Amino acid sequence: AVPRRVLIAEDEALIRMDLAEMLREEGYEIVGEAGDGQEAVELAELHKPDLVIMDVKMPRRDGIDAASEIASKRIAPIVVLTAFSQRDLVERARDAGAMAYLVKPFSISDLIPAIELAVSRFREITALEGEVATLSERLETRKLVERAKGLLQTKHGMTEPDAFKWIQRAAMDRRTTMKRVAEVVLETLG
Repeated sequence: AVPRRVLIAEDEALIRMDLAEMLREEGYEIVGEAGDGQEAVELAELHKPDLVIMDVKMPRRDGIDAASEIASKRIAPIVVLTAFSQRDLVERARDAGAMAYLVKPFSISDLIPAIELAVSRFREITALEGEVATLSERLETRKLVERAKGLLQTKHGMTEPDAFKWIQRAAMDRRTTMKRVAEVVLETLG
């Protein structure tokens, strides 16, 4: 169901400790703590966690590079911790697969929505991997779904996770595909 087992990767000890504590308080199990980007990739492969939370900057292998590598394996949702002014590094990097950023400094009230966003985007990737037969169709189906999400967000006031969930639940209930639901959202709202 929802993620419980979490790998964290952060070289600053205080952020690491505070993040681990937040997560334990909200019922997560910490299954690893990496302090560099190479260990992060290795542990994600070893332990196959339910969730990865990693800094945008890491020793050895930077967090964005490591995050992109983990994303490409479709192991888990990823939250990338970043200063506000470095958010574009993560924008320029979901080119690689599904992640969300979380601006530091952060509290639990900030972390929980970032996890929800990362989980939603992961579920969208895995749903499209499973539902769409070919890669070329899949790329364009993703773009269509993203447009439909955006319209549901702006026109109906939904969050991004709630917009994707709408599309998924509609497709399931109508016994059709996300592609067809998204196409109709575009027709109606676009």
